[PDB]
Amino acid sequence: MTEYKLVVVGADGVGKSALTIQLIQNHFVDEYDPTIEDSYRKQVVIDGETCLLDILDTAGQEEYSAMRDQYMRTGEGFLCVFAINNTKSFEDIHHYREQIKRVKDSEDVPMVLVGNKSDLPSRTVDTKQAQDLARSYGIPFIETSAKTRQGVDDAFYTLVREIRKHKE
Ligand SMILES: CCN(c1nc(OC[C@@]23CCCN2C[C@H](F)C3)nc2c(F)c(-c3ccc(F)c4sc(N)c(C#N)c34)c(C(F)(F)F)cc12)[C@H]1CCN(C(=O)OC)C1
Ligand SMILES: Nc1nc2c(ncn2[C@@H]2O[C@H](COP(=O)(O)OP(=O)(O)NP(=O)(O)O)[C@@H](O)[C@H]2O)c(=O)[nH]1
Ligand SMILES: [Mg+2]
Ligand SMILES: [Mg+2]
Repeated sequence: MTEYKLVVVGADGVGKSALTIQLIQNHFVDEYDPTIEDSYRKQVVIDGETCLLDILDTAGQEEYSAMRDQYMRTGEGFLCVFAINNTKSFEDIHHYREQIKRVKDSEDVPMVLVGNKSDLPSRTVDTKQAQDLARSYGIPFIETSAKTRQGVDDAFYTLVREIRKHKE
């Protein structure tokens, strides 16, 4: 069965775990879920083909050891997540993309820009800002709510379709 190794990255508190848990377990994150780094797995059907998603929900310390670089190099595609009410999380996106490009030694890595928490009303990053940044990188922008499930499948499946083609 075809396996896709997806990696979810972004600032503290943006909803990396919530997006992953919603995709895999069909509900929202809570006070009992893992806050150490962990991986999830689920067999799904995308465009009529069965495949297995292996999702790395990142956590822990920021560090640039050879081991950490090499480990991240193994991810096949990245969701770069910010929260639409957290401008600093959005301004950090360039940092995550820079590290992905550095370890993959390539500008052509499957990636999706995810603006999470779209259910909130108090938005401080507007859609045009996020679209502009996504267009500057040549990556899709998908607005999500891990709480209501809006956009969640589209975000992960878009990343899969990018990897699937990139492998062909
Ligand atoms: C989980 C750890 N984490 C991470 N924080 C940061 O930066 C946090 C901020 C705020 C402080 C100063 N620093 C710089 C900037 F200002 C933003 N960068 C991270 C990062 F670049 C990666 C990464 C991604 C893709 C890759 F190819 C590689 S390769 C490699 N060696 C990586 C590393 N490390 C890495 C990862 C990883 F690996 F999990 F995906 C996690 C990162 C937490 C630390 C506390 N955090 C926070 O938001 O505090 C406010 C977030
Ligand atoms: N309103 C709203 N809150 C969300 C959403 N996703 C996550 N949150 C909230 O944001 C906080 C962090 O969510 P979590 O998924 O743990 O974020 P994380 O990016 O995994 N944080 P960490 O880097 O510490 O592991 C929690 O209070 C959670 O309820 C969302 O779509 N909508
Ligand atoms: Mg945290
Ligand atoms: Mg988390």
